[PDB]
Amino acid sequence: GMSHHWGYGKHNGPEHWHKDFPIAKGERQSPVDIDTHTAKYDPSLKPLSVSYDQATSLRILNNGHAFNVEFDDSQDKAVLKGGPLDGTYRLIQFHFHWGSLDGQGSEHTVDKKKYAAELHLVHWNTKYGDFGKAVQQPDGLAVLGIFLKVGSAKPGLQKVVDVLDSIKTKGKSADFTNFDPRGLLPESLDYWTYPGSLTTPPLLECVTWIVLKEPISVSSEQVLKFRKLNFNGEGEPEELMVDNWRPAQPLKNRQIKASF
Ligand SMILES: NS(=O)(=O)c1ccc(NC(=O)CN2CCN(C(c3ccccc3)c3ccccc3)CC2)cc1
Ligand SMILES: [Zn+2]
Repeated sequence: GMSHHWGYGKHNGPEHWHKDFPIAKGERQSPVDIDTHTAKYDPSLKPLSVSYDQATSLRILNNGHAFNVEFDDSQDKAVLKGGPLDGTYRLIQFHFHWGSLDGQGSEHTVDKKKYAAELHLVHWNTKYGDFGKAVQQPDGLAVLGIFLKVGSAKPGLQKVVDVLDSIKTKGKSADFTNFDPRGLLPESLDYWTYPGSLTTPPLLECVTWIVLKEPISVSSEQVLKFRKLNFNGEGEPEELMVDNWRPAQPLKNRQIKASF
C-alpha cells in the first residue's frame, strides 16, 4: 500500500513487478492472449446475467494508475451472475487500461490483436461478505472485460470523459453519481472465460475472467481525453497516464472457454 512503487515506467513497469509481487510469475496470471481457434465452445455455459438497473455510482478517482468509477455496494444492487459463475457477484468499481496510440492499450488480446483500450467492470462474490475477503479467495472476483475500438463515439461514455478534467492527477476524486454503466455494454453478451488474476499488483489469483467478444466503439476524441490524465500527483513532473496495460502472460495450464 503506502510503500508500493510499481507503475508502468521503464524502471517500475510490468517486467519489474515480480520482485515485490512474486505471484507475478504464478500459474493463473492475467491478462492472456485469447486464441480464438483454441478456445472451446462449452454448451454447458449459461447465458451471462448483467443486472445494472439499480447500480448507484458514487465517485470517480484517479489512483495513480487508472481512474475508477466507484459504486455503492452496501446493498444487493448491480449484480453479475450466470455464465461460468456460481453465485452472485456485486459491482464495486470499473476502470479502463489504454494506450498512447490507438494501436495498443488493451490487456487481453484476441489472436494477438491489441484493442485501443479495455474496460474492466469489477465484481466480488457476495458469499464472502465484502471485497476485502473476496480477493483472498480463488473465486472471489468476477471481472467483465470489454474491448474498446476507435470509431463512432459511445454516448454513454461521455459523462466519464467530461469529468476527467477534474481528476487530472493522482489522488484527486470527484462526486460522480447516477452514472449508468449499462451505457458501456455492447449489444451481444457472447464471451470467453478463464481463471486468472488481478492485472495490477498485488496480482492476486482470485478472478474469474469474462471477456466479451463484441467491442464497443468510442471516438478518437473520447480516448484522447483519457491520454491527458496524469500518473503523477499535482506539483510533480507531468507523466501522461498512457499505456497503463500489462502485456499478455503465459496461459500455462489453463483453457479458455467460449460461450458461443
Ligand atoms: N485490472 S483488474 O484485474 O480488473 C483489477 C481490479 C481490481 C483491483 N483492485 C485492487 O488491486 C484493490 N486492492 C485493495 C487492497 N488489497 C490489499 C489490502 C487490503 C486491505 C488492507 C491493505 C491491503 C490486499 C493485499 C493482499 C491480500 C489482500 C488484500 C488488494 C486489492 C486490481 C486489479
Ligand atoms: Zn483492470
